Amino acid sequence: TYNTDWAAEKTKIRSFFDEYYVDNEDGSGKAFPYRDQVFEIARRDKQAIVVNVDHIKESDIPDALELSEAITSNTKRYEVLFKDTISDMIQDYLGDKQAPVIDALDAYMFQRLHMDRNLQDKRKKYPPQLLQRFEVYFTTDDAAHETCVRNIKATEIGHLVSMKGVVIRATEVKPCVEVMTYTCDTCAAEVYQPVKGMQFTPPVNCPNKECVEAKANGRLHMQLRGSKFVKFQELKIQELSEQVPVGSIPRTMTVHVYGEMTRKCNTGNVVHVSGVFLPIMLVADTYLEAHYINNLDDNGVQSAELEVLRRKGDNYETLAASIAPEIFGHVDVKKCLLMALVGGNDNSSNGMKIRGCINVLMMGDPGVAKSQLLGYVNRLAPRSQYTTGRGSSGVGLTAAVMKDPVTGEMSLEGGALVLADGGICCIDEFDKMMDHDRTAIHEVMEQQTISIAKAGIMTTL
Amino acid sequence: LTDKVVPGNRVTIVGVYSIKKGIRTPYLRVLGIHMETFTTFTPEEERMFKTLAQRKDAYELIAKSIAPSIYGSADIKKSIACLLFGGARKKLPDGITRRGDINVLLLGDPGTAKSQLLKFVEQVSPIGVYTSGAMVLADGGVVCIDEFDKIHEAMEQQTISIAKAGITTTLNSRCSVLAAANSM
Amino acid sequence: SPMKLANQWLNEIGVSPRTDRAGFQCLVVHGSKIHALFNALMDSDVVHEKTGPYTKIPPTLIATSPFLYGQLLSLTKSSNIFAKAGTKCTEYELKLENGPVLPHCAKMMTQFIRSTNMCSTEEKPVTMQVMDRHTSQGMSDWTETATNWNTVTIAENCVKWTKN
Amino acid sequence: DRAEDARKQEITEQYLNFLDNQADTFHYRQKIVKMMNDGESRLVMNLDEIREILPERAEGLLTQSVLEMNCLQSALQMAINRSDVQAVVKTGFHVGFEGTFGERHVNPRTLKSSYLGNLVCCEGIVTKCSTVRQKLLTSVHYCPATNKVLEKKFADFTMLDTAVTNNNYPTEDENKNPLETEFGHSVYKDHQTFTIQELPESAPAGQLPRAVDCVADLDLADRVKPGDRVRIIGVFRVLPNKQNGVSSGSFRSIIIINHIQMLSIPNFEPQDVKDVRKISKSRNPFELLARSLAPSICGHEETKKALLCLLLGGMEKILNNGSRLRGDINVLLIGDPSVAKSQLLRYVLRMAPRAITTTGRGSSGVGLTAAVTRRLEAGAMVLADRGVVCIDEFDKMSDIDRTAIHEVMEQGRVTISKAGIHAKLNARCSVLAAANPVYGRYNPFKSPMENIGMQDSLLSRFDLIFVLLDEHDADKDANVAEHVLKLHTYRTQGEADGTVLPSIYEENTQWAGIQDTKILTMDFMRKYIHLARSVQPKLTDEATEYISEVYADIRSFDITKTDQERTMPVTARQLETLIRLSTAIAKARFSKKVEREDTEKAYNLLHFACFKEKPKARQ
DNA sequence: TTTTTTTTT
Ligand SMILES: Nc1ncnc2c1ncn2[C@@H]1O[C@H](COP(=O)(O)OP(=O)(O)NP(=O)(O)O)[C@@H](O)[C@H]1O
Ligand SMILES: Nc1ncnc2c1ncn2[C@@H]1O[C@H](COP(=O)(O)OP(=O)(O)NP(=O)(O)O)[C@@H](O)[C@H]1O
Ligand SMILES: [Mg+2]
Ligand SMILES: [Mg+2]
Ligand SMILES: [Zn+2]
Repeated sequence: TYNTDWAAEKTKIRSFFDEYYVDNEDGSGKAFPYRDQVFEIARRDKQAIVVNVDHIKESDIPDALELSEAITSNTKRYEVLFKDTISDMIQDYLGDKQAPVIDALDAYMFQRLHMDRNLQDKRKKYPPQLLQRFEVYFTTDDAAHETCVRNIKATEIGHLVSMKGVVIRATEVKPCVEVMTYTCDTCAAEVYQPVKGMQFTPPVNCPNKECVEAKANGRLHMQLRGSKFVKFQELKIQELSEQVPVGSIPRTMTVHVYGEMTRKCNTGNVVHVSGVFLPIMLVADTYLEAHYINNLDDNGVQSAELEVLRRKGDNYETLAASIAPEIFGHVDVKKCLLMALVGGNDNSSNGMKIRGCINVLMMGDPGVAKSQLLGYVNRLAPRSQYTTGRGSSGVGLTAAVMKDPVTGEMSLEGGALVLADGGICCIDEFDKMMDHDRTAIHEVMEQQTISIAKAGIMTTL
Repeated sequence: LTDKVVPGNRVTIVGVYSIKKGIRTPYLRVLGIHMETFTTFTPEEERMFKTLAQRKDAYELIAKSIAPSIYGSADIKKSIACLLFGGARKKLPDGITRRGDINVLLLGDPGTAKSQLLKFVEQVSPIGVYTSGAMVLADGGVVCIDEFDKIHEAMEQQTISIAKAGITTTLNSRCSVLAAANSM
Repeated sequence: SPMKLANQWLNEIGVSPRTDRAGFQCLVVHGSKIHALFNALMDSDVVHEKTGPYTKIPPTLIATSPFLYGQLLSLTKSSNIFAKAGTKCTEYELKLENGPVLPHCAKMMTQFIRSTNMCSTEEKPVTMQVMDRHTSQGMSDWTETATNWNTVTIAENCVKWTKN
Repeated sequence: DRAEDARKQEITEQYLNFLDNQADTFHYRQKIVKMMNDGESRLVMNLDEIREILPERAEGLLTQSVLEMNCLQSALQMAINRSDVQAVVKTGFHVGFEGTFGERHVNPRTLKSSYLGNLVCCEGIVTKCSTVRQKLLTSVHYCPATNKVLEKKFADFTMLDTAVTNNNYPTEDENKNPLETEFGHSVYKDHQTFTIQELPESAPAGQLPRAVDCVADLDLADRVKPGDRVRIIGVFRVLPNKQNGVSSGSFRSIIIINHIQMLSIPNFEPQDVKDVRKISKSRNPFELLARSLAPSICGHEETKKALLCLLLGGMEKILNNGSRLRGDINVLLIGDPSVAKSQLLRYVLRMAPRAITTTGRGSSGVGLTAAVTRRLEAGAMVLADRGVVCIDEFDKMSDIDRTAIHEVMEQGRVTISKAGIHAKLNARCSVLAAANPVYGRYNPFKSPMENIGMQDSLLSRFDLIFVLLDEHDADKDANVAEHVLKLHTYRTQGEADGTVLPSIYEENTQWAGIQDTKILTMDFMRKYIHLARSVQPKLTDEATEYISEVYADIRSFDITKTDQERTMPVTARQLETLIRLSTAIAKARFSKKVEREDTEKAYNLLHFACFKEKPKARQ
């Protein structure tokens, strides 16, 4: 009750790449963008393809629905078939030419394949992770695959899952092993070991038959010019507030990110993620292996509605009127908020710096829509934080020293004004903050730095 | 031999002296235990209760019988009898209940055998506690509080509530309270 | 029916719509419609017991004229004498058991009594009783030629029963 | 052995005939059809119903529970295979039980080793929980060297199946080819454990309470949290243990759960729906409900109308740009002592679902909203989300705690930014509060704002404020005393004199004091409010014009004319209070539209709250 | 063990 005829599936996948199209905007013809991206990989202007499964689902191709369902249900296997079909397409495009050498592993592979010269031999001698040097990622937009962190359970292991959330923690990029290469002392043969998961065990004794029969006892030495590494990053992602049940606190999950999807996020961002849910190698621990990430903070192109404004000009009155149109009046206050949303220039004459941004204080009687205006400004600004006078300490505004109980270490943790860097912080109920909490912002509002000297830490942020 | 004893019991035990599986700790495997130590009535008891109820001077007799070693204090002893017996307890069709308990307070000089009166009520009451939490432990009983100059929800609602960092609960218990002060 | 009006009223406001015994009885079938009942009795697992002491044993058939695979059978008979209190009243008892007591049985037994002249002192009557007929209640209601009776007095001049 | 196989075939055949009888008298085939249409994977049976048709199975299902239960689940799978609907679920189908247990209804104290191997039903309070974790059941592997597919199954002592196997994860073929795991084809199950303790009403005095451990899998996981009062049905069993080939003889015991019942609300039938239609079509349903709310408290008619509006509630508006406008209603009572403020709070606590009660005497603002404990910890107003908070002794709270409420009462949010924690929390709820005035007793020679003694920013957040005075007046004193004594002399019609407590209309009404006018039963009140809460009325032009004129009149009215004095601030929030009260009144009519008839009643209630004549001591 | 920091009572 299983299908393992990989050649027919490869035929279906290649037919998708050949026959998906979009009409040209002038009507002059058709673009075949997926095979254009394949040719970009072939000429090495690219490193990854992002495939949309909904395009496969809505393509005008036989068995398209079945292919999309098979991809979604066993995504960890279909990645290999997509890589194989793209490799065959690359060789069909390239012909007898050679792809350019750009890095040391490319130089080693191009030199060694022709040292071997001086397809069965190639595929037996080299593992496919080393023969193929590009990335494949999947995406979905249909609401059938939308879930929370809370809903990902035992039925979702091995499946493609999509969700939306907030990033709590993120590590820096590290080198992660993908394929190790070893060489023997005595007989000068090579061993290739692919690595899966978070552990590997190195072999000790040489396996080559002449060395084994001669009992030459040659050790194996690992070499990092032939070994393959990849960018690795780790995140923790939290539930969004609308997703949580009534009277409940959000949950979190760990995410592993590889390759070109690294460095797309930092702490304090809201993201849309597609990935595969997997265990760690009878009760099991789990994580999410990210396939595609999108910042909703960020997302030469211009919209037509903006093009009309940019051609019109004299936009100042309309821009003032468009800030929170449910609130009646306060035209000059909206103009002040509009200026605070933009600000001036930074000046650095002769080493002396001057702040460029603008600070505004609002006061008024109760019931005059201060909180409504602050909420609209928080939605409008790209990077912004909201705090109240009672709910914040002078350490939660600036930065904190955290004592890890597991290790005993000390570290720094950035507060709201650090997370809002380059943007806007809104402070409600400003008169009800304590004096010894309020006096922390004196350095930030004029020098735009936070400087700390505590325990075993001394830095500037 | 399981569930035969409770902490505080005085016992004599016959058993085998064993070492637990070059140094071992000992234990005793028990072969025999020997212990060194309401709500039901007879027709004789019912007739005795009804004879006292049939007497005309029964209320005055009970008030006299409260604490005979301590002189005088006739109206205070009558009040303590009212505290012991209590009123009726009611629940109307809308669900709002009406209390049956009665509460009494004593003021003045710190002497004149106040603590001995509280100890007498502690001995006589079907359930009760004496003390200087403690408020919870007397469902259907009587609590005597000495040195009261050392809760409004507890007295009226028969419940206290809390909401501090990381906890919110309510503790509910029904009782009458007798309080002695030396003087809100 | 008002329940449909209630569901309609809930849907019209927009409130969510998710917010016979008659004891034991008999039945009568006339004419051409009998053939459906014949096929039903042929088919159903309702009448063919799949669990119990009568596992896979088909229903019983009974008749008073021979048929293929029919076996001829007879009721068990016995009798007793009772005497009491020095009276004239010695009593003589006859029993028939262990099968269906079909309607012809009582008719022939009346003739046995009247032929053997036990009625000759009609001032001393003879009585007859048939039991457990309530399990087949209804079989005598469809016509004026039948009757429900349970206990019967026989004389030579008449046969009597209660109003029932 | 072959006799055991024949007996198991007989038992499975008996259960299959019960499940798939040709004309099903117990309708379990239709329940199977419902189960497969809904995508669920276990079927609930009445043991009392099995007891009638197969008593020799039912009583044996308690003593010899394991074999009988395995046979029953096999019969369920065959009954499913006879359907024209397909078996989508990769885990098997399961059975839970309900009914009469008798001997095997137990507590954690009375579960002892005589019961091992039997089916039992137990009661208690959840005290711990593990997080849900996934557990391997079968593994599927592909052999790339040969194009064959290998499979393996796993078993454990905590599973009902007694069978055991090697439990080694396969890595190589029999021909020592390597293997690749198929994660999309391997099978896992959700798994959780918890513990239950004796109920505090049953544990004997002085001793510590006893406790029992529990295992739950599949759809039974993620159903409980600490503090839940539960009744749990499962098999009581024992688990051996080993260390270096030496075994201590003391083994551990668990309950393997089949079914869970919660002990800690609405119910309907078409007769009840007919009666709801009739009472809604009557002449003045809002006045009838307001009179019927709390009959054993004399007076307080306008406050009862306000509390009914609180229980119904307004409409939230979420606009096209994500902006939000508040729907909840907030009510404050200030007044003299012994005027039934706390009594009305306890009554609303009974009537409202999702309700919490606290006092300002013993509440911190941190515990009232949210706490850092490092972790984040919910407070009372977060726990009461889409619900009601009752706060007593509100004047005894500190202002440092009061200033923490200002965000919650308007925006419906709690925001925290302290060491290592930055989070929003939803706290959309209605506040009902009671207090005493500044001097402990109302001073008639000072103004109502002076007697209330709270700032305008806090006073503006209450939709309605009621000042309650205990005026000496011989007529009112006589009437109130007569009502109280009439409620105290009452006894039920079918009750003997020596006893002690250990349809639509009411029938005995001497306790209620109201002489002739009818009163609705509290159960009917609960049902009516439950249905009427879901009505979603819209506004109209006559209502809009009336509200807009009336708001300007209220703001521009001057009090030096009439010898009255102002009880509230008047801001733009009170306009929204008019809108909220209009929608709440329109809900009680089961109306789809808000009209002038609703807005006039809303204005009369608000104008009662806003102004008060000077006290007789000053006049 | 002793030391240093930030939230809570
Ligand atoms: N001019 C206005 N236009 C529209 N809505 C208004 C206006 N003035 C007040 N409101 C409403 O008044 C309510 C209270 O708004 P809010 O922003 O909390 O006032 P505030 O200035 O923050 N008062 P406070 O926070 O106690 O100092 C909201 O529902 C607003 O929609
Ligand atoms: N019609 C009535 N009006 C007023 N009080 C009544 C009435 N009927 C009964 N009572 C009694 O009066 C008391 C009501 O006061 P209660 O609610 O307990 O405290 P409170 O009103 O909040 N005063 P306080 O807590 O000291 O501020 C109870 O003992 C009631 O039984
Ligand atoms: Mg505000
Ligand atoms: Mg009170
Ligand atoms: Zn070698």
